[PDB]
Amino acid sequence: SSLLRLESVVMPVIFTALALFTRMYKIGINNHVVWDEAHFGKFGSYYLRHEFYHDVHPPLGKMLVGLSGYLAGYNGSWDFPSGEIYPDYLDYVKMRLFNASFSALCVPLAYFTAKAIGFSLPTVWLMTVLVLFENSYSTLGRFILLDSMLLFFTVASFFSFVMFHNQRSKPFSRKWWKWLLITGISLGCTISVKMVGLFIITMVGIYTVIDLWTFLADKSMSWKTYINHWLARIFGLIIVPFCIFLLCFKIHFDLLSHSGTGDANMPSLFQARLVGSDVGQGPRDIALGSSVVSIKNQALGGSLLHSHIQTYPDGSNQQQVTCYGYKDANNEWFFNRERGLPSWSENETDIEYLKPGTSYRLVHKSTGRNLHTHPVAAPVSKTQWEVSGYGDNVVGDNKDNWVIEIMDQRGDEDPEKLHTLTTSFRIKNLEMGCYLAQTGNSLPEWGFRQQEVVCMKNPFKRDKRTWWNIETHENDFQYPKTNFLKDFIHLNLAMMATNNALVPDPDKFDYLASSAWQWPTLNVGLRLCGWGDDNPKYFLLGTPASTWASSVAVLAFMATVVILLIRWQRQYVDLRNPSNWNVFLMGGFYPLLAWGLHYMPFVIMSRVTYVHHYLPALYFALIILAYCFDAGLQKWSRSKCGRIMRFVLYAGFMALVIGCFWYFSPISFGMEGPSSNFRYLNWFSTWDIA
Amino acid sequence: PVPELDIKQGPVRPFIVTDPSAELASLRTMVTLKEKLLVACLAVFTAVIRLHGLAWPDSVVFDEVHFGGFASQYIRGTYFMDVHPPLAKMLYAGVASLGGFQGDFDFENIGDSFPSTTPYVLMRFFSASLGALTVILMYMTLRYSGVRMWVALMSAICFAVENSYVTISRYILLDAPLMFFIAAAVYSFKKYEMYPANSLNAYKSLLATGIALGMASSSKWVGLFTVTWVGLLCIWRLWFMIGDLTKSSKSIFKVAFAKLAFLLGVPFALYLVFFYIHFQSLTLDGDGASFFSPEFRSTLKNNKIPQNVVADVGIGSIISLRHLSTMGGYLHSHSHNYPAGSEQQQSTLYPHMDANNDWLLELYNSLTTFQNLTDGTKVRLFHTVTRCRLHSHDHKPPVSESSDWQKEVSCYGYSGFDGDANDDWVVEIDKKNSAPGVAQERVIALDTKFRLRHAMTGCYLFSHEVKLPAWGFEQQEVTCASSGRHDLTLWYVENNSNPLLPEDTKRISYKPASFISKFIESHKKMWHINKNLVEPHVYESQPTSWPFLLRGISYWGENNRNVYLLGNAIVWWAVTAFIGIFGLIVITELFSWQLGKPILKDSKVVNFHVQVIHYLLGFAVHYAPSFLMQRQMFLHHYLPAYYFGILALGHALDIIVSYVFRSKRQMGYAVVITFLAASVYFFKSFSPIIYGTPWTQELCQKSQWLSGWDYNCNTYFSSLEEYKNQTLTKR
Ligand SMILES: CCCCC/C=C\C/C=C\CCCCCCCC(=O)O[C@H](COC(=O)CCCCCCCCCCCCCCC)COP(=O)([O-])OCC[N+](C)(C)C
Ligand SMILES: CCCCC/C=C\C/C=C\CCCCCCCC(=O)O[C@H](COC(=O)CCCCCCCCCCCCCCC)COP(=O)([O-])OCC[N+](C)(C)C
Ligand SMILES: CCCCC/C=C\C/C=C\CCCCCCCC(=O)O[C@H](COC(=O)CCCCCCCCCCCCCCC)COP(=O)([O-])OCC[N+](C)(C)C
Ligand SMILES: C=C(C)CCCC(=C)CCCC(=C)CCCC(=C)CCCC(=C)CCCC(=C)CCCC(=C)CCC[C@@H](C)CCOP(=O)(O)O
Ligand SMILES: *[C@@H]1O[C@H](CO)[C@@H](O)[C@H](O)[C@H]1NC(C)=O
Ligand SMILES: *[C@@H]1O[C@H](CO)[C@@H](O)[C@H](O)[C@H]1NC(C)=O
Repeated sequence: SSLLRLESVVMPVIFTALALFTRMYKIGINNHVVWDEAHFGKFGSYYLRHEFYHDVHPPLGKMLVGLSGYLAGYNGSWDFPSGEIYPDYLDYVKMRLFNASFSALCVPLAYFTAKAIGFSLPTVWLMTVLVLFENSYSTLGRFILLDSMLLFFTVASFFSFVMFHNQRSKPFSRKWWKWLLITGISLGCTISVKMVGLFIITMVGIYTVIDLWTFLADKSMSWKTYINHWLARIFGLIIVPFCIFLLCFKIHFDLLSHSGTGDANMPSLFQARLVGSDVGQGPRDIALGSSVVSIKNQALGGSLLHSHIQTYPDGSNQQQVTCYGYKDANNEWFFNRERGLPSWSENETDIEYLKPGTSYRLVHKSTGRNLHTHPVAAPVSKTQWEVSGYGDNVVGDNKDNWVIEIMDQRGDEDPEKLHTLTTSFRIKNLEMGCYLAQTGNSLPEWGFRQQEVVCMKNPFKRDKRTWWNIETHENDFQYPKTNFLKDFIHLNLAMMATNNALVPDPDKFDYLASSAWQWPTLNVGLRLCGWGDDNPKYFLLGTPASTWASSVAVLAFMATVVILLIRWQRQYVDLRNPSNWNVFLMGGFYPLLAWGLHYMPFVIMSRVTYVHHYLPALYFALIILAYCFDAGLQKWSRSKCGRIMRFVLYAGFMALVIGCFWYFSPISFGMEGPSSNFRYLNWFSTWDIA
Repeated sequence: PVPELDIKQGPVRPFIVTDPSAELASLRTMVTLKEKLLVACLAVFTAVIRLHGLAWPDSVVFDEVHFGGFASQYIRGTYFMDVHPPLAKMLYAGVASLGGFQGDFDFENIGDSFPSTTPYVLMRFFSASLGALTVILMYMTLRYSGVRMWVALMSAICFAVENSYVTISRYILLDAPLMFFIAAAVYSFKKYEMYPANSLNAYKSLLATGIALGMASSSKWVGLFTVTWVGLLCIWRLWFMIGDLTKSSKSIFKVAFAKLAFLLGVPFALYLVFFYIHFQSLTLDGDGASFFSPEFRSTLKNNKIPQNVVADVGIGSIISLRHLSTMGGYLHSHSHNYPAGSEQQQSTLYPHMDANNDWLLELYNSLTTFQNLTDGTKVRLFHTVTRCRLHSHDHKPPVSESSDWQKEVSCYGYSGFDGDANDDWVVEIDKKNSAPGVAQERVIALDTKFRLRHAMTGCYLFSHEVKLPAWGFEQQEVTCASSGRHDLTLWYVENNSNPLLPEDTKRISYKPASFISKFIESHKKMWHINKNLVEPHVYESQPTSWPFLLRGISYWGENNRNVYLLGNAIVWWAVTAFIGIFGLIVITELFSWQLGKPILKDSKVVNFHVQVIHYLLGFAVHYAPSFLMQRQMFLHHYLPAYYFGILALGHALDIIVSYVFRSKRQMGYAVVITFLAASVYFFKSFSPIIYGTPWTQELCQKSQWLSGWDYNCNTYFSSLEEYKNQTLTKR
C-alpha cells in the first residue's frame, strides 16, 4: 500500500543514519594507532610513496586504504608504528571515517539484502537492527582496516547473489545480466580485498553448480540455451571476478614502482625494473677475468653461490660449494679459460667478452679454487655426484670444463653473448655430461645449514632448477618490462609462501590469537590497543544478544535441515509454496552453507586466527537468526493473539539487541575510563576487558 | 542369489522397503553341501598358500623386531611405549606364552636368527592363520553382500593369492590381526545387512560387529576408520529405513539406538577392557616408561620415583625442581660451558635424579626460622654442588637462537661475594593447576605448581622439547621466556630437605595413577608420538602412489634371499582400475540419470551400485585420512582400504558374470578365469619374494615390471642349482 512505500523509503535512511552514527561517533578520539591500523595504514602509505612491498593479502583493501590516503590529504611519508600518537598533518579521522563509512554502507545493504531474501517486513527490521546494532562490526568499522571492506564486499556479494537469484524466472534479461555482472564484480572485489573471500565464491559457486545440475532437468531448455547458461556463468562468475583480481594487481604493480621493504621476494629482473634498482648495473654486463659476479638460481628457493673456507668431511676433501641467501663477500666468483689454455693474468689488455657454448672454469675470488664435480656421490641425493672446488689455474683435471648454455634472452641487446640479469644460462659439464642442478632441500649441519648442489645426468630444459643468472657485476641502459602474468603468478606464490611462514610455534603463547570455537559463545574477546588509563581503550566481541542467539540459531538450523531432510525422506511435503521454500533456500540454507564456508576453514586450518576473522561468518549466521524469526513465527500470523505475540516477540528481541548493544557500547564507543570503571560489562572470565 | 526390488507407493513417490525376507537369508548362506565343500576346498587351498614354507626365514623381518620385542615386553612385564593399541601385541604375547615363551630374546634388529627357545613359527602360525581366515571371511562377506557362488569362490581364491597379504600376514605384524578383525567387522555387518533388523540373528550380527569392530579398533587406530565406515553405512541404512513407510518410527529409533549401543558402546567397552588388560599385565617399570609423569610411574613396581618427600618447604631448603609439561625434566647445572652467548655454566633439563639437581632457596634480602614460600616470594636458586646461582643475562639462546622472545638463563655467582638482583626469582603459584588447600596458598612439594618469574626482566622460567647437543648430551634447554606457553612454564618442587624442620614432618606422595588418568595420559603419549613420528626411512612411501603399486617396501635381506612387499599387481591395478571405471560409470549414470534416461532398472545393477558404494566408501574412509596425517607411512597403510577394494572388485567380477553376460555366462566365467589365472600366475612367478625362497637373478631382473620397485636384485645366484649346495650364515 502507501504506508509500506513510506517505510520502504524513509526506513533505509533511518538505518543508514543509525549506521553513520553507530560507526562514526568516536572516530577521532583515540589518537593512537591500533590493532592492524599499524599494518594496513603502513601498506596504504606505501601506495602514496609508490614504494614496492610484500604482504599476504591481495591489494584492493590496501589500495583502498591508499585511496583514503589520497582522500585524506596525505602523502605516505609517515610510516605507521604501533601504539604511537598521530602527527598533526595526518588526519586519521578521514580514514576511520572512510572505513566506518564502508560498514555504514554494510548496514543498508543488509536492509535490502533482507528485503531480497523473502522475509516478511519485521524480519527485515530485525536483521537490519541485528547487523546494525553490533559492537563487533562497530568496533572494527572504527579503524583503518580491510576487515570492514571484506565485510562490505561479502555482504555485497550475498546481496548481488540473491538479486541474481530473484530473476531466475527470466534468464538472460537485463536484470539477470545486470546482477550477474554485479555479482562477479563484488565477488572479485571480495577476493581482492582478502584471500578468505574465496569462501563466498565457494558458496555462490555451489549454487551455480546446482543451477547447472537442475538445468539438466529442464526438458524445455534447448542445448543452445544450456550452453549459453554455461558461458554466462563462466563469464560473469569466473572470467569477471578473476579479471577484477588481475586488474587489482595491475593497479598494484603499475601504481607502486619504487623500492621499499620486502623487495627481496621477487625475481631480480622485476627488482631491476623498478626505480630503486639496487641489483642492476648500467654500462657493461660481463667479461673475461675481471668481471666479478655472484650467480643466482632462478628457481623458487635457490640463492647465491657460496664458498666458505671449510672443506668436505665426506668425500675427496675439497672446498664446500653451497648456496646461501644473503649478501656476503665470499659469494664472489669469476670466469676463467678452460683446460689446456693459459689462464687469466691481471695485466691483460683485451677485455674479452664471454662466449656461450664454450667451457670455462669458475674461479672464486677470496678463496681461489676451481668449480668442479668430483667422482664421490652427493650426501643427501645418492643418485648424482657431488660439487666441490679444487686447485687453481694449473692444478686440477679434465673434468673442470663447464660450458655456458643460453636458455633465454630478455632483449634490447645482443642475444648471442652472456649478460647480466638478461641471460638464463644453464651450466653443463663437458666430459661427464651433467647439468648443474639444485634440489632446494636442507643439508645436515656439516655445511653450516645451506642448500644442496647436485649435477643431474638427464634433466629437462623445462625445469627451473638448472637456470642461473648474473645478479651483481663488478669490474644508457633500461631493463625491459617483465610479463605481467608471470609477476602475477610469482607474487601470488610469494603470498602463499608467506602464508606458509605464518604458522606459529606451539611453544610460544600468542596472547592475541584465538581459536574458532571461541568466536561464537564469546569465550574470549580481543584487545586492540594499549590498556592505560589515558587513551580510550577498545575491545572486540559481538553483542551477546546477537551472536549467542545467532549461534544457537545456527545450531538450531543445522539441526533443522536434517529434520526437514528426514521428514522429506519420510514422505512429508514440508514447504508447499515457492515463497516459503525461497525464504528457506536463500534466507536460511545458503547462509548456513556460507556460514560453514566462512567459518569451518578457520576451525580446520593451522594458522593464526583472531576474533576479527569471524566478522563475515557471523553475518550469514545473523541471517539464519533472522530466518529463525521468519519461518519460526510465520504460523503465528493467522491468529490475532499469535499476531500480537509475534510482534512483541520481534519488538522484544529487537529491543533486546538495542539494550544489549547499548550496555556493551563503550567497548566500541571507547571506554574512556581508567579500565576499572568497566568491570560491570565483564560478565565472564577470559573476557580480558578490565 | 539376489531378489528383485520390493518398491511400494508412498503418498508422493515410490519408496523401497528395507526388510529383507528369509529367502534372502537362505540364498546367501551355506545352506547346501556343495558350498560347504567349496569353503573346505578354499580353506585347504588358503591354508596351503598362506602357511607355506613357514620358519624358512629363521631371522627377524621388518617390524617383527618392534611387535615381537613388545610381545617380549608383555611377557617380561616391563612397561614400554608404542604408538599402537595393545590387543594385537598383547595377543602375540598370549600366543607366545601359550607356546612357552619367557621373554629372554630381545628382538633387536633385522637378521637376528631365532634361538630354539622362542616360539616364532607358532606366532607366525597365528598371524598367517588369521591371514588365512580373512580369506574365508572375504568369501563369506562377499556372498553375504549378494554375489554368485562361483564368482566369490574365484575372487576369494584371488584374495588368498594376493601377495601383499601373504607378506603382511606371514610375519609378526600388526596388519594380520588388524585385517582379521576388520574383515570380521565387514563380515558381521554384511551378515547384519541380510537380516530383517528385528530378529535375534541381526542383533547377534550387531554384537559380532561390535566385538570385532572394537577388537579391530583396539589393535591399530585404522580400525576407528572401520568404526567410521560402519557408521556412515548406518547413516545410509537409517536413511533408507526412514524411507521405508512400513517400518514404524519406534522401530527406526529402536534399530538406531540398539545400533548405537552395539556399534559404539561395545567398541568403546572392548577398547577400555583391552587397555585394562594392558595396564593390568604390564606392571613392572623399565626404561620404556622414561617419558611418563611420576604419578603414572607410581603404579609400576620397582620404582625410583621419590616417595614421602617433605611437603612444607621453607627458605633455606635443598630442593629439586621438576618441569610439569615436559616429561624429561629437572633443573640441572653442571660444570660445562656453552659454545655461544656468555659461555657460562649451562642450565639443562636432565631427566634422571642426580646430586646436581639440588637447589637452595635463599632470600634476596641462615637463621633459626622457617620462612614459608608465599605467593610472591623473590628467592635465589643456589646450586649446592658447583657454587653458583641462576642467572638470566639477556644473551642468545643455545639452540633456539632465532627468538626475539625466549631470553637465555645461565649459572654464575659467588656466595656472599657476588649476589646481584639479576639472580632473583619471584615464586608465582598458579592457583588453577595446583590442588586447592595449603598448596594453593604457599609452596608444597608435589602439590603446588608455581612459576618462577625473573624479578628484573619480567620474564618467566621456560622449557620445551628441544635438547642440547653441545655439552651435556640428551639434556634439554632452560630459558627465561616472556609470553611463553603457560603449560610449558609450570614447575613443581620435589626431594626437599632442610635442617630447620623437625623429624616428625608431614610427608607427601603422588596420587597413584588412576585408570582414567592412566588411560588419557597414555593416549596423549600415543597421539604425541604418532603425530611427531618423522624419521628418514628410505623405503618410506607416499599415499598418492599406493593405488598404482610402484616402489613397494623391503623386509629382509640375508643369505642370498630377500623378502619384499609388492602386491599382486594384476589384482592391484584392477582394483584401482575399477575405482576409476566405477567412478566414471557412476558419473555417467548421474548425468545420464538426470539428463532423462532411466538408470537402475535391473536389480543386479541396483545391488551392484549399492554394494560398490558400500565398499568404495570403505576404500574412501580407510585411505583418505592417510592424506591428512603429518607422519611417515608405508605401503601397508593402503592395505585396509585395499581389502575394501578387492571386495568391490569382487562385485565387479560379479557384474561381469551376472549382468553383462546374462545370455552367455561362459564368457563371464572366461573373464574371471583369465583374471584368476593371471593372478595365480603372478603369485607363482612372484612366490620367491614373499616366502624368502630362491629365485635366480635372470628371472629377478625380468620380474621387475616397473622400475619403481627395486629389491636388491643382484642378491640371487645365477641358477637355482647353487642353492642346494649352500650353507647359510646366521647372525
Ligand atoms: C532467540 C532465537 C533462538 C533461535 C531460534 C531457536 C529455535 C527455532 C529454530 C527454528 C524454528 C523453525 C524455523 C525453520 C523451520 C522451517 C520449516 C517449516 O516451518 O515447516 C514446518 C516443518 O518443520 C518442522 O516442523 C521441523 C523443524 C523444527 C526444528 C526446531 C527444533 C530443532 C532443534 C532446536 C534445538 C535448539 C538448541 C540447539 C543448540 C543448543 C511445517 O511444515 P508446513 O507444511 O507447515 O510449511 C508451511 C506450508 N503451508 C504454508 C502450506 C502451511
Ligand atoms: C550426515 C551425518 C548425520 C549425523 C546425524 C544423524 C542422525 C541424527 C539426526 C536426527 C536425530 C533426530 C531425528 C528426529 C527426526 C523427526 C522426524 C519426524 O518427526 O517424523 C517421524 C518419523 O520418525 C523418524 O523417522 C525419525 C528417524 C530417526 C533418525 C535416526 C535416529 C537418530 C540417530 C541418533 C544419532 C544422534 C542424534 C543426536 C545428535 C545430536 C514421524 O513419522 P511417522 O511414521 O509417524 O508418519 C508417517 C509419515 N507420513 C504421515 C507422511 C506418512
Ligand atoms: C564411488 C563413490 C563412493 C565414495 C568414494 C569416493 C572416492 C573413492 C576414490 C578415492 C578415495 C578418496 C581418497 C582421496 C581423497 C582426498 C583427495 C586427495 O587429496 O588425493 C588427491 C588424489 O589422490 C589420488 O590419486 C586418489 C587415488 C584413488 C584411487 C585411484 C582412482 C582412479 C585413478 C586411476 C584410474 C585409472 C584409469 C581408469 C581406466 C583404466 C591428491 O592427493 P594430495 O593432495 O595429498 O597430493 C599432494 C601431495 N603433497 C601435499 C605432498 C604435495
Ligand atoms: C548413527 C547410529 C544409528 C549409530 C552410530 C554409528 C557409528 C558406529 C558411528 C558414527 C559415525 C562416525 C563418524 C563416528 C565417529 C568415529 C569414531 C567412533 C571415532 C573417530 C575416529 C577418527 C576418524 C578420528 C579420531 C581418532 C584417532 C586417534 C585417529 C588417528 C588416526 C591415526 C594417526 C592412525 C594411525 C594408525 C596407522 C594408520 C599408522 C601406523 O602404522 P605403522 O604400523 O606404525 O606403520
Ligand atoms: C609529506 O607531507 C609532510 C607534511 O608536513 C611534509 O613534511 C613532507 O615533506 C611531505 N613529503 C613529500 C615527499 O612530499
Ligand atoms: C606459612 O604459610 C602456611 C599457610 O597456611 C602456614 O601453614 C605456615 O604455618 C606458615 N609458616 C609459618 C612459619 O608460619
